[PDB]
Amino acid sequence: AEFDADVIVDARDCIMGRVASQVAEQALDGETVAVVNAERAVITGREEQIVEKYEKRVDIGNDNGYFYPKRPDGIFKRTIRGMLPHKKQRGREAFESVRVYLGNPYDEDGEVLDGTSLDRLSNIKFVTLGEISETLGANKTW
Amino acid sequence: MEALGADVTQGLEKGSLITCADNTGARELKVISVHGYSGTKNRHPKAGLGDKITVSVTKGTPEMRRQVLEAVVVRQRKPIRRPDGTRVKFEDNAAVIVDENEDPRGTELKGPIAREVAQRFGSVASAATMIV
Amino acid sequence: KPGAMYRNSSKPAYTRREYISGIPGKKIAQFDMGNNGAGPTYPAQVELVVEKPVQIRHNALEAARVAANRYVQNSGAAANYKFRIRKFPFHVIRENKDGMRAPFGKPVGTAARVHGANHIFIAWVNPDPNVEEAWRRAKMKVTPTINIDSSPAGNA
Amino acid sequence: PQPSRPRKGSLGFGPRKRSTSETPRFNSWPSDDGQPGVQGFAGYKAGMTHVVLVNDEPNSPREGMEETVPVTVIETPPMRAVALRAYEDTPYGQRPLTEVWTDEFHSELDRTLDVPEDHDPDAAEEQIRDAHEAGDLGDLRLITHTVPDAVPSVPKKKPDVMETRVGGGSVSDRLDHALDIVEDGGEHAMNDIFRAGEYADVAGVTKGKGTQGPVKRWGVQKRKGKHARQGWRRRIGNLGPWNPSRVRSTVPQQGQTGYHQRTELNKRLIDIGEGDEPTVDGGFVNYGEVDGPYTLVKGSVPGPDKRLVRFRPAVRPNDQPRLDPEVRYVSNESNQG
Amino acid sequence: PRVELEIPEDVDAEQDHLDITVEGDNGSVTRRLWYPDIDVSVDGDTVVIESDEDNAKTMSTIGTFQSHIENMFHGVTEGWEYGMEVFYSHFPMQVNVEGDEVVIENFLGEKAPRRTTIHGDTDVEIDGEELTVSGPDIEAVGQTAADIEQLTRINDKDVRVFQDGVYITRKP
RNA sequence: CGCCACACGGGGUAAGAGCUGAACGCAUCUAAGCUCGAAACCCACUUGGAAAAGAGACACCGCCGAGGUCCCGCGUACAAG
RNA sequence: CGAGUGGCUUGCUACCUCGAUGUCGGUUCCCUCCAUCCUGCCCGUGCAGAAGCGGGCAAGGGUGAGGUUGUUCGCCUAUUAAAGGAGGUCGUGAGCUGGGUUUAGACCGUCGUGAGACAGGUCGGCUGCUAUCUACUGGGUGUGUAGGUGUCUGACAAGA
RNA sequence: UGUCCCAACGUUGGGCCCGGUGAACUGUACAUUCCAGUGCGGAGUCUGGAGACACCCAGGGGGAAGCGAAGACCCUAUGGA
RNA sequence: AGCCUGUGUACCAGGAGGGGAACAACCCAGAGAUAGGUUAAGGUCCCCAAGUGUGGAUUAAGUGUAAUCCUCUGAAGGUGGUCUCGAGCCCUAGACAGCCGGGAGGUGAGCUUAGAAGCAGCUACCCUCUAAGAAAAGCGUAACAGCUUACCGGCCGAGGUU
Ligand SMILES: [Cl-]
Ligand SMILES: [Cl-]
Ligand SMILES: [Cl-]
Ligand SMILES: [Cl-]
Ligand SMILES: [Cl-]
Ligand SMILES: [Cl-]
Ligand SMILES: [Cl-]
Ligand SMILES: [K+]
Ligand SMILES: [Mg+2]
Ligand SMILES: [Mg+2]
Ligand SMILES: [Mg+2]
Ligand SMILES: [Mg+2]
Ligand SMILES: [Mg+2]
Ligand SMILES: [Mg+2]
Ligand SMILES: [Mg+2]
Ligand SMILES: [Mg+2]
Ligand SMILES: [Mg+2]
Ligand SMILES: [Mg+2]
Ligand SMILES: [Mg+2]
Ligand SMILES: [Mg+2]
Ligand SMILES: [Mg+2]
Ligand SMILES: [Mg+2]
Ligand SMILES: [Mg+2]
Ligand SMILES: [Mg+2]
Ligand SMILES: [Mg+2]
Ligand SMILES: [Mg+2]
Ligand SMILES: [Mg+2]
Ligand SMILES: [Mg+2]
Ligand SMILES: [Mg+2]
Ligand SMILES: [Mg+2]
Ligand SMILES: [Mg+2]
Ligand SMILES: [Mg+2]
Ligand SMILES: [Mg+2]
Ligand SMILES: [Mg+2]
Ligand code: NA
Ligand code: NA
Ligand code: NA
Ligand code: NA
Ligand code: NA
Ligand code: NA
Ligand code: NA
Ligand code: NA
Ligand code: NA
Ligand code: NA
Ligand code: NA
Ligand code: NA
Ligand code: NA
Ligand code: NA
Ligand code: NA
Ligand code: NA
Ligand code: NA
Ligand code: NA
Ligand code: NA
Ligand code: NA
Ligand code: NA
Ligand code: NA
Repeated sequence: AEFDADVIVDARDCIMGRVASQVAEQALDGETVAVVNAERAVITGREEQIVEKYEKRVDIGNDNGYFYPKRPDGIFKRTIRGMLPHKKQRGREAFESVRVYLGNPYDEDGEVLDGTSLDRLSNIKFVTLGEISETLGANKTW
Repeated sequence: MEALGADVTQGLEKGSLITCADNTGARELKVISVHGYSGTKNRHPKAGLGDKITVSVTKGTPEMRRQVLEAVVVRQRKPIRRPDGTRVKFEDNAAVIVDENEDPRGTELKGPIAREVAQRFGSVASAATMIV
Repeated sequence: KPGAMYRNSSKPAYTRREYISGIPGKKIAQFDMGNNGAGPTYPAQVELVVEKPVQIRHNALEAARVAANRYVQNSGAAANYKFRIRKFPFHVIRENKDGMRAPFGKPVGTAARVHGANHIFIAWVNPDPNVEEAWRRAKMKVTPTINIDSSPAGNA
Repeated sequence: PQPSRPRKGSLGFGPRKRSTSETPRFNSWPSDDGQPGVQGFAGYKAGMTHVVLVNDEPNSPREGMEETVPVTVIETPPMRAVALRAYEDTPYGQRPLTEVWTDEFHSELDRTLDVPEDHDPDAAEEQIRDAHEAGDLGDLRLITHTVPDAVPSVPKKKPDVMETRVGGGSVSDRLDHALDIVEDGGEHAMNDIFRAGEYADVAGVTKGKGTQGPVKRWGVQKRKGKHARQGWRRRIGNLGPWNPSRVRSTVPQQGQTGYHQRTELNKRLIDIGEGDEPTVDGGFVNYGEVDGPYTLVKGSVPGPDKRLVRFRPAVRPNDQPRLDPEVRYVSNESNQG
Repeated sequence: PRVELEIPEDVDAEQDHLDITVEGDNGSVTRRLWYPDIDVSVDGDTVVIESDEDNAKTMSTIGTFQSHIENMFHGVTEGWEYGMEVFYSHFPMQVNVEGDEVVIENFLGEKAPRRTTIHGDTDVEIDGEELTVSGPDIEAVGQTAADIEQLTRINDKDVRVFQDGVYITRKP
């Protein structure tokens, strides 16, 4: 609820990792960022394998635990954490001043970062974060 | 198998020595197995009323002794619950030697028999003197 | 025993029979097959060319040679062709069959050393290459990957 | 060779800790099929006695004959839906929107809540209806509560509150239905929801037994043979293998046993009556005498005498309902002796 | 590459984005034609399948799009039909169409009826021991036929002995 | 040792059975697309779960007073708590 | 004949420990692997059916009770859908047991001049410790979220 | 015949809370760990990740190659008896 | 064999610092203090200093993002997955494929054999009509029939085949 994002990024039809990479780089420069339409972000690859990885991540674990998100919500955020030294003071700060949302709760339309967009016309081997989540068993709350 | 029309508490185990309620020449029986039964680690295979068991002849005529025959549990000392909530228990544990087709190897059945046994083994039943 | 035990050319040359005894006999039956009465007067001459220096146990040779010749009976027991295995198992081989104490092994067999690109087998045939098939079955029983090469034959 | 054997106890009811609310909280509700209606009701366990019935089962070779059934008696006096709570769908699941309360409150509902003195029923009702219009209205449920005072055998007067979902035809039709119920005084009865012969899922916090050993807590064996005389009798062989070098949570250990919530599926409602017909001579042991609205549930029911139990129309029944079973006899013989 | 398909006078074909719809006296069929760098467009009188690449995988699809479209043309006009013949040896097999799904009863003495749901606007008209599956959508139809035949599939016993079942008699 | 209760059904797949279909006019279950299909996978169901640091939501009561601790009689609870 | 995978068997090596990392078997209790014995779905058949045989996916669940032997293994019996195998310090002695191995007593056989020996057999022959840390099972007290009561949500977690 | 199937309940002394009395073993340091990897090839401390708010009570002992004993086995000593 | 035993040499031992995730001996590098600068190995999407650098091509397997190595496996054998380069032959006198039509007669050749008629076996394999058409390449029949290959013509239209 209410997040003064100096920058709002739209992930729709954007390569998750390429977005995450830049979103990290900015948050570490002190920028408050909000990622919008997570459920519509995409990651290239053969769907079947891609789901095997993510599914393997949900299954990993023991008493100590290995909490892995199922919602395209977390998925994106965990993807971004992996690009920040989240256990240092600086990093945790940069990670906390960032937020990912399902769809868009703002009025403004997010911008599209350069080099993160995927042309659906010249591309068929890719997957939607949402699609991934539905397989993992999440609750399509979007 | 067909529903016995009752709830049974297996009063017998493998190794158990019961009475041979018939005139086959077999006096005593030794329970060796229980048809269709699979227990659990450490659990002694249990057999009760209306169960078709495999047996070995402990006491009787020389030619009947040591033979591995099949049979049916006709009576037990441990109580059995009938549809109306009553309990029924007998004076001993006895069974009757039977064949491949489940027909009594003998001619006559000595002593009483639980009605329930009828609903599973006709010929055995239709061979009974007293059916409680 | 496995080929992995003697397929490499990493030991010195061990061939002097004047200093070796107890050499098992070669399992290889013949080196000249087909019409050995006639000479290489054939139109077509294909060759089985090995692609990596290796050692080939007389075991492998016999099995590789039979499999091809035995198969070259798509042409008849007295067919018109001449088959040739130009290598002989000279290199003697041992095995240490005490642990590593006094481990110089005891002669257990012989193997022929083939360098990569040499032709181990040569067949002569008129435009009737069933031979090309006799060799897909031969390099099937030798360690190395092989090249089936045709020399005099532009009747493609 | 080491024979195989299934692990001891289930890992589906854990952790095995004391329950948060002595009052049960369903985490699943029936499907919205028939007409609008409250999907639940409660009461207080009293005890057990048997009843003779007419084989009702059509596929039974005994259908039509006598048959003794064990029944747990449950005092199910009326309850009161004091409010209608609305939930809105959101990117993060369902969230409570607002509530519609009443003014008529049971004399002693303030022993638990801070009863409303100023509430705007219509604004609430409006807010909801504007949500529905926008189509962000999530399911609808009623804040209800019991009247322990109606039950003499139960010492408490402080009411037990619990939210219960209302399933009905259209959302609009059941929204209204809800409001109607609340507005009155919220007063409803077991008859208004269940009918004898139907199946219901009975929730409730089991009987507590404090800390217990693995043998009883998980059903692991006792030490056998000579092993039982050596200084170990009811302790398990080992807490695990050398590696991994840690004790895995799946290994049976001592702990809090009992007083856990349990939702017991497909219980048949043998009869819903009123009076003292089911009561036993001398009085139900450690409970008292029954004489008012009650229910007769087949079999057993989690929890100890006096505990609040919760009913719900079975969510996954196996049989078809065979309404109003003929009861030829109910035993009133003393539960003492 | 670029292929041009002249649409039949009997037909109208429109297309927005990756979806193509063809309408004729026999009906309308829409299809998604999506493949890397392959543009499909309705140029007034002709449908054009074009791409800037020529590697085998592309040409492969191009050809697939072509036939796909032509099959649409054919469907909205002449249509598609598959002929089928119910056949039994001992148990009279009863095939009826009930709702949007054909039902087969008493198959091999079976008490439990066997059924399958028809696909799309496919008509399964049954007359005696003959069936006729028809529709403007070849995909739907072809599958409806196939399913029907599959519905009497048998694995448990010898097929050469147990031949009961409905089979495709005539392929469009 | 007694008694009661413990699904089905959806969704996506493996092997596999097929549809449409090209590269390769034909053919082809696959390359693009699609129909089906395992006790296995997801959901369903039970149980735990605001310490989920994005540390939640709602209603009412209260901020000089709402509610709570101690106190007293007891347990549907309990090794202390 | 040729190419491999595994790390259950056996051997090789002598890297790790001789100011000690308690032995074999069993037992108890927990997790796993698939190269699948049963159970589900399939393909082939020298597939009529029934019963099989071979093969593919699949590790969710199951895989039990006994007679001789310290045995692992294995032999044997009767049941069984089937009575699969393997890893976890040949899992598991700050858990058990102590039959075997492997002390001191003693016998027999073989060897030895002898003391005495045995990769032979045999009878007898001991199982320590109050848990600091960590781990987990359950149970509390605080602090953070920032006045109270009641009712929930559900990120995720467990299940056979 | 409770050795077992298969465990139950009960009795007494402890155990748990309170008053009083009041040790010892052990301790290079640090220490909330888990999954992998690496390393003299058997890591709470290295490396990568995961998890982890602090304190306390009881428990049964998985790990600290836990504590206890300069290894009794084996070899070596121009050792001893 | 992270085995045993030589040899030459450089290193560790006794060698810091930079890189390699960590890691005696692999890469740079041999190092008094402090200071500024420029590089070496290695690296430039983020974690993380520096390119989401340029021209061009391949790969769809997450292959791969792994110099060396106990450490990074992957082999013989297979692939109309795809890209590139070459050679021979055929083709608008119409190729390659598909579809249509034709596939005739002497004659069901002789011989054997009850029988055999393209097709059990043996021998031969001749000429007519024609734009084609075997004394028949594969099925099929008890033997016939029937179904097709070879061979010819048509439709079609561009490259095709090895
Ligand atoms: Cl976990
Ligand atoms: Cl970090
Ligand atoms: Cl693509
Ligand atoms: Cl048995
Ligand atoms: Cl034990
Ligand atoms: Cl120097
Ligand atoms: Cl990946
Ligand atoms: K040692
Ligand atoms: Mg046992
Ligand atoms: Mg003891
Ligand atoms: Mg009583
Ligand atoms: Mg009584
Ligand atoms: Mg069969
Ligand atoms: Mg130890
Ligand atoms: Mg497998
Ligand atoms: Mg498992
Ligand atoms: Mg035993
Ligand atoms: Mg061990
Ligand atoms: Mg074990
Ligand atoms: Mg010990
Ligand atoms: Mg231990
Ligand atoms: Mg101890
Ligand atoms: Mg002993
Ligand atoms: Mg002994
Ligand atoms: Mg002894
Ligand atoms: Mg703080
Ligand atoms: Mg770390
Ligand atoms: Mg020493
Ligand atoms: Mg000694
Ligand atoms: Mg001396
Ligand atoms: Mg030194
Ligand atoms: Mg930077
Ligand atoms: Mg890889
Ligand atoms: Mg390499
Ligand atoms: Na990707
Ligand atoms: Na996980
Ligand atoms: Na020696
Ligand atoms: Na080879
Ligand atoms: Na003891
Ligand atoms: Na004792
Ligand atoms: Na140990
Ligand atoms: Na399914
Ligand atoms: Na909170
Ligand atoms: Na290997
Ligand atoms: Na080994
Ligand atoms: Na030591
Ligand atoms: Na042991
Ligand atoms: Na399994
Ligand atoms: Na045994
Ligand atoms: Na032991
Ligand atoms: Na011990
Ligand atoms: Na006792
Ligand atoms: Na421990
Ligand atoms: Na040096
Ligand atoms: Na380094
Ligand atoms: Na990868």
